[PDB]
Amino acid sequence: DAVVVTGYQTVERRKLTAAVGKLNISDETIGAVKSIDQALAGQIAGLSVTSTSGAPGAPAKIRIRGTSSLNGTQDPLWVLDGIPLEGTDVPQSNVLNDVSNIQQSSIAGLNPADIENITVLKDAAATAIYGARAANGVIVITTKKGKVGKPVINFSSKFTYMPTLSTNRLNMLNSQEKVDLELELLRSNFAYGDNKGGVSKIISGYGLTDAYKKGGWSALTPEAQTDISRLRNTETDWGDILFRDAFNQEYSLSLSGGNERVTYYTSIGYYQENGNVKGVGLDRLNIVAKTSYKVNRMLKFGVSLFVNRRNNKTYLTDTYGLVNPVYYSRKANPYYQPFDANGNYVYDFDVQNNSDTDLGFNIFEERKNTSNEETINALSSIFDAELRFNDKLKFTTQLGLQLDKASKEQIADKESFSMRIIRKNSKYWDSASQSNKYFIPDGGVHKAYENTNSQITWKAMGEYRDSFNDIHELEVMVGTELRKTWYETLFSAGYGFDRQTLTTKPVVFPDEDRARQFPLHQKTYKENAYVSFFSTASYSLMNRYTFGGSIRFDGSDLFGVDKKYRYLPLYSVSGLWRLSNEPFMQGTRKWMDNLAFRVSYGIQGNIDKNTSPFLLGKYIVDNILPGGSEHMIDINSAPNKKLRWEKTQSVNVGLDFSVLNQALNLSVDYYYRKGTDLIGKQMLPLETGFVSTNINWASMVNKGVEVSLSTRNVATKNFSWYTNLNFAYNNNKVLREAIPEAQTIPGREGYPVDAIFAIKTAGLDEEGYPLFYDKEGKKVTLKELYRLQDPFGLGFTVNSDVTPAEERSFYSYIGSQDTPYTGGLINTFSYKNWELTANLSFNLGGYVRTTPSYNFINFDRGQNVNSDILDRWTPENTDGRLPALITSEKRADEYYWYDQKSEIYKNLDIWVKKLNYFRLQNLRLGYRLPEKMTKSLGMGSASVAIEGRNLLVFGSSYKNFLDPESMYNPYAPPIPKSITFSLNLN
Amino acid sequence: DAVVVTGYQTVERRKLTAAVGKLNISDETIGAVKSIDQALAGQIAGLSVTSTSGAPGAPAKIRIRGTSSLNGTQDPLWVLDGIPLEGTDVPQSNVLNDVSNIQQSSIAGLNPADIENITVLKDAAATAIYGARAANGVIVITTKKGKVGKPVINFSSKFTYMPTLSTNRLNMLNSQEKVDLELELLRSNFAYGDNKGGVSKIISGYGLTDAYKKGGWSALTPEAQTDISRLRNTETDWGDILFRDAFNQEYSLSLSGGNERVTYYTSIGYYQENGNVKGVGLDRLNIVAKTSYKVNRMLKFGVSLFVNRRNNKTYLTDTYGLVNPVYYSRKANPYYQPFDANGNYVYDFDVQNNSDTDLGFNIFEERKNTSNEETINALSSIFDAELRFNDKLKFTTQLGLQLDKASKEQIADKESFSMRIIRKNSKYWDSASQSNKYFIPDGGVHKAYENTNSQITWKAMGEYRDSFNDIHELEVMVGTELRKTWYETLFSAGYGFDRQTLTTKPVVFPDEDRARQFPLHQKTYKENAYVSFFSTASYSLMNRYTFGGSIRFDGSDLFGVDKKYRYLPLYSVSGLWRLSNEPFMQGTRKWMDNLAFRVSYGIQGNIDKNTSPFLLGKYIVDNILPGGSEHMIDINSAPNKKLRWEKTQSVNVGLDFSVLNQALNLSVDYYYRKGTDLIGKQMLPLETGFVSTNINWASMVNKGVEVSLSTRNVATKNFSWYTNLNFAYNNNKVLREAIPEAQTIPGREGYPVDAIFAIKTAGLDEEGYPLFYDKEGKKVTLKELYRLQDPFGLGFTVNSDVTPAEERSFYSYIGSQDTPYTGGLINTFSYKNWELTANLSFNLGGYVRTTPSYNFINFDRGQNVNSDILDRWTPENTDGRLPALITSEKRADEYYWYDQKSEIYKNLDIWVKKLNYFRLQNLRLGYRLPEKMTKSLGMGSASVAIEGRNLLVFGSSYKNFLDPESMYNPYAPPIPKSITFSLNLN
Amino acid sequence: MQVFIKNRYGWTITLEVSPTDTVENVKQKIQDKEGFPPDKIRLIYGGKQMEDGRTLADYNVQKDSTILICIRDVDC
Repeated sequence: DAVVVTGYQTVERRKLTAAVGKLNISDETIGAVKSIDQALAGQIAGLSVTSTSGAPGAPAKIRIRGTSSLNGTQDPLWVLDGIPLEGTDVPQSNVLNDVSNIQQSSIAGLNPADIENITVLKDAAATAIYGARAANGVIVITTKKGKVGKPVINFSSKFTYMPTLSTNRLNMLNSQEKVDLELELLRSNFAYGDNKGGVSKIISGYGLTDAYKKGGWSALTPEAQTDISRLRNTETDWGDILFRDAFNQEYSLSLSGGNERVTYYTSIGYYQENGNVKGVGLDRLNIVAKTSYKVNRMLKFGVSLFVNRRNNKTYLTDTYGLVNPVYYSRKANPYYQPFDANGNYVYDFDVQNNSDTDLGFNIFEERKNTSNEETINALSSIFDAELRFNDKLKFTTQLGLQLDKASKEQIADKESFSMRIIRKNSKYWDSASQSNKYFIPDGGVHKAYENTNSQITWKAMGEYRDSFNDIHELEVMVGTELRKTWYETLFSAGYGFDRQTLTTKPVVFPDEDRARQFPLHQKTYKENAYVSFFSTASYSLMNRYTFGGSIRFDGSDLFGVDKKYRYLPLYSVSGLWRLSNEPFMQGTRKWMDNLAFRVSYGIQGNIDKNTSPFLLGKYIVDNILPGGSEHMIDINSAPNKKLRWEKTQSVNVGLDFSVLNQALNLSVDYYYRKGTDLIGKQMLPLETGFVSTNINWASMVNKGVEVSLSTRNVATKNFSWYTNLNFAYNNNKVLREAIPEAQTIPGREGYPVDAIFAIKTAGLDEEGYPLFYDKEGKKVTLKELYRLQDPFGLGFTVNSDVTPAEERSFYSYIGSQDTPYTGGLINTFSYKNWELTANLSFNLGGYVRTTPSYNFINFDRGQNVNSDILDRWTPENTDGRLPALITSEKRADEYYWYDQKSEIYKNLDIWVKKLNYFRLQNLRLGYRLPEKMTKSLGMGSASVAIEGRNLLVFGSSYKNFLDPESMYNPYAPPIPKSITFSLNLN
Repeated sequence: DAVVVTGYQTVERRKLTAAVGKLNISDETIGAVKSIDQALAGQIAGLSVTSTSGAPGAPAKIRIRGTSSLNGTQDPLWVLDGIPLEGTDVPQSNVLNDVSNIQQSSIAGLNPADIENITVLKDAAATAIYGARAANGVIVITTKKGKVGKPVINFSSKFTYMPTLSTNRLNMLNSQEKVDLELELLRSNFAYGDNKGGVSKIISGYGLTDAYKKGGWSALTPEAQTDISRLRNTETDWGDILFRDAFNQEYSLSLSGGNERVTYYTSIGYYQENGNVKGVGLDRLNIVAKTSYKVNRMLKFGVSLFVNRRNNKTYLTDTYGLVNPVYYSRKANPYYQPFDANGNYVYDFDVQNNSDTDLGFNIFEERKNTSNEETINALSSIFDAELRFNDKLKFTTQLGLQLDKASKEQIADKESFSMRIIRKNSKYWDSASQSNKYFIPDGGVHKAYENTNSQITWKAMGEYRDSFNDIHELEVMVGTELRKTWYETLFSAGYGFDRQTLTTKPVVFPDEDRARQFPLHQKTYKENAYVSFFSTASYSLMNRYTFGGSIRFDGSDLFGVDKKYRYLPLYSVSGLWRLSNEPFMQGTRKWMDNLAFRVSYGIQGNIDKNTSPFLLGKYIVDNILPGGSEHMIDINSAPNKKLRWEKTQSVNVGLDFSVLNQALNLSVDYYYRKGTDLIGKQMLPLETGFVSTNINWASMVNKGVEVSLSTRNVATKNFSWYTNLNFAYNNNKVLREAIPEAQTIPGREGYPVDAIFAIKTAGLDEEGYPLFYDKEGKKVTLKELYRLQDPFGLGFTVNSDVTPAEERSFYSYIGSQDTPYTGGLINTFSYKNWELTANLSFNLGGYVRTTPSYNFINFDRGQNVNSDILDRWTPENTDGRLPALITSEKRADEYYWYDQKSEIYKNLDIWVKKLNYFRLQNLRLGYRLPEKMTKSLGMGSASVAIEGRNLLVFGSSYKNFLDPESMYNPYAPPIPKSITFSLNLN
Repeated sequence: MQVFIKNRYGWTITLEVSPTDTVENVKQKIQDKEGFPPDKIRLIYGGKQMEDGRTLADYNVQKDSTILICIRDVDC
């Protein structure tokens, strides 16, 4: 439009000196999304949106101009109606199974049907007014408002069909080749687990496990052959047992309006979204109530209330995801039928990644006996008052209260695998009985989580706007902001739980460590306060030269009390020059509407909220003389009085260029943002009192180009065609970071945050082992590469003189997990009443380290495996490209070096694959009913639409995986395709 | 007031055949209260409001036309804009130390400034539309809404001063006479508490215990004499280090308005209130957002949203109130100073109601080491839709969502009396070492409570209103209602808790029995659903004869499945005859404008939510045969397929009489309500399989009269005087009830539900023992009354042949706890811009069993006493009227009969006091600023007011107590006095 | 729900018991509180010695009620 909302001011486009990306929100633009963090994929240049999981409610990882921190906050800041939101951060862990239980951001509570615009502030000139919350970018949510006039009511109803998850892309073995592989492994000497499997049990139950190894198929009795044939002929569809098609619903009723003194808006919205995995679902019901009154010609008071309630139902899994249905679709044996002839349960004892079959797993039994249900109650209230003291001087105050309360309840009955693992992990050595017992009572477990995230914000800013001599314009704002946040969590667990009786049983922990291993009651409390004083100035001359600036002094309890760093400015200096308005360039005005050059410089800031400036210690009992119990304190973390925000120096050079009556618009931005004082672990000098600690010392850099081109290809009375191309390249690079001396993989210094270092392989030798490269470029083995020595000759007694600093030279840099080139292409056609929008997105130039399809030392034959195990090296198939299943018979030294260092096989370059995928994010065809037909129905307007989401994904090949965004984490569902039919009435 | 709202429909006053009490909520009527339940005291006839406690947020016990149930619901039903409210039930118990930790009703979450009027439905004609929730009466809350016109902006600010609590009414002994009493007891041979008290400890510390007992004052060494004299001259103020004066502050901003199609209302309020006890406080933030849109000339859709957040902070006490500061001011020694010369803590070891000195208590240590906090987040959304199908036909639908989440956190540090008493209570007998140990660890305790109360209501009704021949008027409504309620509670306790470190310690319970008195994880879930179909009819003829009727079929999962009781109707019939409209009365219209006689009959019901219609059992592992271990179920609660609502058949006759143009309004109402099928424990025949069960058998009756007089005494251009007198007499009588055969207290049959039975005493005999009356009326002792026999002669081996049936004849009926005579008198004066409002409320006819000032056997002299112990009988003071402190040496059998039967002394008639009090509930003087000054300030209106709450209470004597309502429970603070200054701006 | 236990010398303690608790359980709670073998404890309420198999509700043990305790071979 003609104005930009930055969360503090409203800046005219002709006086905009900053990089700002706008996105108008409607059905014709973003589609039928249910969360607004998922509608930004490919719509704004420089804003890269990636999906962490495919389950409903899963937060999206968003990066604006790349990663701006190492160990601090990396997610953007979401501002709702001028009040920043809390709980929007995406929790990032190591365990791949944590995506099963990832918490939803508060952004999932805001209905996209109640939002008009999304404004993304990208550079220093736009973000520096946010102080120490600006290094990661800011996304400003402008919610819909009542329009002065007759009341307007909207009733949108969307019905979505989600197709079933097809595992044909998983490339898994059926019963035939699985049984053949098991038989060939039983013949061979590969005996890591030979009790596991289906063929192994059948053969060994008749005492033929030794006869088969010597004679083969003929050495088996027909009693043992008919069973194996039955195994071969038994086929089970695990994409039908585990996955489902879904019918999702969504309804929204929005009534608004206003008159010369009061503008009102009300909205209700309820949606039900199912997951592709059976038993997974998510409901959201929300209410929005806005009303703004004009008390006098000066005073104006408004109240906005957003109330939200979400309900999530999902499956219970272990800590390490042996149960996870998405991953269990890769482990379930093709010939294993969950039910027997009489309908009784049949248990899967091969579910553990260890060589122990005692805990059985049945998917139906777990679904019946387990539950993971969460309920989220959220509230956001904004009271904004404004006093127009003068035509030029205005004052504004704003109070924002946010409260999110999540109550989680995980129940696992006694007859379920999730309880079996708990009881097994409760194994302890009874000293008085010389045996092993279990201290967890016989019964179910009920775990309860209560998380509360509160925030109160108060802003007060005074704005002055004056114009002198009709060529000078001055805009000055001064304001302050107090913001306090609380995060309180409670966890409670009760063992021996009975689902109906609601009764638990006492637990007797042998030690305190075992009591910490099974916590029964945990409390967590975090509280922070922030005081900020900010100001902004802008001077426009002759409608041609705009000079802008901002400053912000931030203080918090998360910073040190040193007077040297206590209140240091976070500023920005900007500049705009409209070349099109120049008298010497007025000749080229019959075809050029705009040419503006804008530059910006400034310092942003980041807060690492997991670091404290206080002396965190622990109480111990000890003494310095015989007798007496002195209570001593051992320092856990060093007190850092110079703790402060992570500085980021940004330089942005922009260019706007519009021609032929908005026929062609171009916005180019080149940015260079160098980050310093990033909070990270440094190896301190020994005179500091500590070997190492977390201080402000690291460094970083991002730099690249954002290109946003919008075109009106066809402009005809009936047919119109528009194109919107957004492109962004980011060159991330870590400049100064520290790694442990014991670390053997190279550090990221000089490479992106998600750098992938892999051991380049030249193939296989004549015995199927991987072949490596030495410094001279010749093919060597592991024994030559690591210089393995075995003096004792026992095999498992190998050692190497290769230092970690030298082992870091074996790895080579492949790429980065985060794709440098991101963006999208949106094509809009309008033919009479028909409107077709095709939004496609691209993330090109990435790499992903995939889990090996099989382990060549630890291959578990009791679980299914990908179809590339058949392309491994075999004595009967010497043309295989993947490593053979090795044993300790041939080369004990190399085998045991591979065994005791599991990262060599995982870090081979053959498991790292390219990541270049284009995705058809949206394809929506809508029809607007003729005006006469709507008038006959009494509606101001009406419309229908058929929409396809995630229908097409192409680009680089993603073999053995269901999605290119699902190549890293096997425990997260893929992004589901959907077909939505929507009806809108007025 | 031409209409009456009943929560389902609007009834014209000229067609109102029911008993309805309406109170217009305003500053000039209710004053500056903060909860509606506290504003109804004396303002409605037949509605009795009693303060359960004086603490902030304490719910008020409300009774409409007496108590309508024995063991079921006894509180009225609150209706907010047609949607009934949940959580408005007062859970009272016999525990005197339970009101300190009392649940807050959801009514406390509604701002009285957002409420237009309160409608109380009293008889069957008004309540029978509520079905099985009508036996206790209904209170209908109508909230404010926007009036069509310019926005109305009302800002209110109230500043309240609460005077400090003065213990001068407690009449406690000071240091001098308490030390005198302790010395007197040490001289005597009083058996109880010889080790307690400062004098006894000082004297025994020097070893002069027997020396003192033999020689008096002169037998003590100078050091002991100086110590005791120091004790006498030491004075401690326990009313200023336990209580305080407070400055509370309330703010409210109500913005409203509307126009020809949309009407809007908004309000934000915030109050902070402090208790008279130090460290007790309660704040509330309330938001209201309502908007009603007129979609068409037929459809009309409205959304109301009430959001509430309350925060309560208070003290942690023992389960039986050994710490309570309100009771401690009644218990702390006058010469005990909690701080010594060095500022260290001095512990009071006499806080236990035992002979034990083990546990010490310091009030400052408890205050800084313990905390009891709570946060309540409440939400109430009401979506209503109306469709005007025809000029006579209308269809209304309504959906109400209510959600109340209360999170309580009780923390007790290691060095506090709460943790000390918990650890002491955790003492067990370890048989391995044959010694007494403690299983609760060393540290604090953190207890977390999370109670969620949710409700969904959906009503759908249709009204048809027609007029025939201009003299017949018919109104027929038919509708249905589906309601569902959930109540979930979670409790989690952690021992060994460190407040700073948030770390707990494991607990090893000796067995499962000791794990239930110290629970670590408890979960409760209760879900109920109700389906109701209702209808009303009304027929008005010649504008003088109105006939009304109401039917309601109610069903729930709390009722039995039996078909004969499945859906019985809850109905009502009613008739109104307006004599003033009769032609033969046409000559009396010059001085009378209303004479109406109304008659009503009906059947109401009540729901008991504790009883269940299901067989409730428990699991045991007993055996029938050797080696035949089995899992079998023991029945705990018998199934009752005939469970049903408690019937209450009611008749009512009322009279309305208005004369001299609303100069004199009189409303008389006589009612008789006989409730049968009440749920209670009946001693069943043994042929039913059970000795006793809770079934629908009991019965009671409430009969009485209500009078509402409203006069306009003076009507002048300047001066005006209005008077409003409400009176209500109620007679309660339990007609059928079962008492245990071993109970010695008389049953309540033929007496109110709360009868007080006391043993009448004739005074004291020559030895100070109380004297009793036998059947013949001659003064006898306890030996003659109980026919005590001592066969062994040991003194404590006393037995009596008096059967419990004979023992019940010793007691006599005194009165009832609730006063039969209730009401109030409100006088409103207006002179120029000045207004005054004097609201008085009387409760007459009650009795209360006060706790005895001292026990003649169990007198603890380590704690302070009333001044009436000096009125006891002693050898020197033979004229005392209170019983002497008796010993076992003089009459062993009587002493050891009074000992093991401690109810005889407590149930004497000398501890029962009358209850007849008039309380000045409100004295408000207002002043409306002149229009000229307000216009000069740019305001439509402005007003100030000075308000006095509970400034004066008189009536029957309440000696040794702080308030006539504090004569029963000594653990609850009295109703505080308040002086409020209110400023209102428009 | 608590009760008081008094000896013949006036020394009292407070025991938190349940109405559905057998007198043997009450004596075990007494042993837990103070060191006293349950087989050597006589409990008197209403003048009648309490049986080791009967519950407290049968004797009508109300709230805040006093029970005399006397140890065998000690004083009774």
